[PDB]
Amino acid sequence: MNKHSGIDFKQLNFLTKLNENHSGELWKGRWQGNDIVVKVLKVRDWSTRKSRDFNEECPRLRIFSHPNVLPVLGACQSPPAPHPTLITHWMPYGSLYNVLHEGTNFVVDQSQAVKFALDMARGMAFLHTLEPLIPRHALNSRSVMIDEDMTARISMADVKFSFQSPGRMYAPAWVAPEALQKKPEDTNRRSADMWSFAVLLWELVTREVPFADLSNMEIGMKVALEGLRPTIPPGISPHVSKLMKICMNEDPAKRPKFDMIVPILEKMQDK
Amino acid sequence: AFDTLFDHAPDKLNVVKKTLITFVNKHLNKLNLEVTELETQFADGVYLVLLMGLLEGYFVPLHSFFLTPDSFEQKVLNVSFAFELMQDGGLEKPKPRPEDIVNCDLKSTLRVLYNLFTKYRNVE
Ligand SMILES: C#Cc1cccc(Nc2ncnc3cc(OCCOC)c(OCCOC)cc23)c1
Repeated sequence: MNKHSGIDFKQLNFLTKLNENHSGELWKGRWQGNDIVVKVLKVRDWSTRKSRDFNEECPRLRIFSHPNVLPVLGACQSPPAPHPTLITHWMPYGSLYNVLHEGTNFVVDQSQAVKFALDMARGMAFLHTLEPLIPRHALNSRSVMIDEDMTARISMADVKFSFQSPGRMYAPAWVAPEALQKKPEDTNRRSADMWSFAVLLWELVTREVPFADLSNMEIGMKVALEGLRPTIPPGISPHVSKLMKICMNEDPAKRPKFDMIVPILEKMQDK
Repeated sequence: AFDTLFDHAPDKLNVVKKTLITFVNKHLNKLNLEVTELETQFADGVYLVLLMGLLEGYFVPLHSFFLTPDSFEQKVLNVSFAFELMQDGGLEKPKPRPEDIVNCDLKSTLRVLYNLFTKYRNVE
């Protein structure tokens, strides 16, 4: 018998549809006493091979051991489910992107921003201890969620799967220049994630979407081939400027590890 | 259908070609790329790949295709990959073989470009 049967799709209570796009559909729902989000994946040319792969990739996402990592609670295998499906907890504030850029009711203060940064650095340091690394995980403000106590958590449900096209990249503004150009197996993936964190620092400092005036194609091509970088913000402390510069080092090998910037960010907290 | 726009209205055909020209520059000029000649400038697959990302809102990592193809084979691979991106976006499998584009078949090229234009006229 299989080691995991996964979550039974029949047990999901679908309450309300949140979104639909190229990658699938998000629903708010309930499952075994949990308030959940369900992602129903859209896949072209689904096959037994891809289904087998989905069922081997999902167990790694069920990470319950770190406060700044949001687990996949489980997945529906397809077959027997209609479509490959992911389940995670509903995060009441939504993504970091939504809290920073689509927050119609309050503006988080810079003490909260520094706490988000520490939260994300702790979660990434934990993920970087895993062997092997969780593949195809891109750090950006849409893949970080804000829980009911304002804790920032890296979303494991936002990983890409092996059967989702690696040729289509939808948040290039957070991607390291080398990762725009080289296959993952030819990059240091941990150092690439630190570039993404540097861009998150920039986003927390400016409260702007990086390269908001450009299309994703323009962003990737200009960052990769024309040296386009975020403009260092005026009027910030030398300490924040220095941290953002080292995390965004052009040389991947000179960027700090997440476990090095965690104590730096701890000292930047109010508490 | 499109074959009648091609063969037996050659001043419509040229207006179709002038339509397709304005359309592709609207997007490729954002990368500082100009198209003056539909007969050849899509044959190596590069601009089709870039155009797909501009039309559907993604960047294509440069390791996914040959930005500077050095062989007929690499150009065929680029065009085939662009065809796959097209299907990812909801288009049915393109009629021409990828080699028809690489060989500068004006009909095969304008068919592919026209199907992109029908779908994406209104993208800014
Ligand atoms: C499985 C899975 C999976 C895969 C990828 C992404 C997510 N996204 C989310 N995951 C968890 N909680 C979410 C909460 C969300 O909203 C909370 C209310 O915000 C004010 C939310 O909003 C999406 C937009 O809705 C219109 C998305 C959430 C879930």
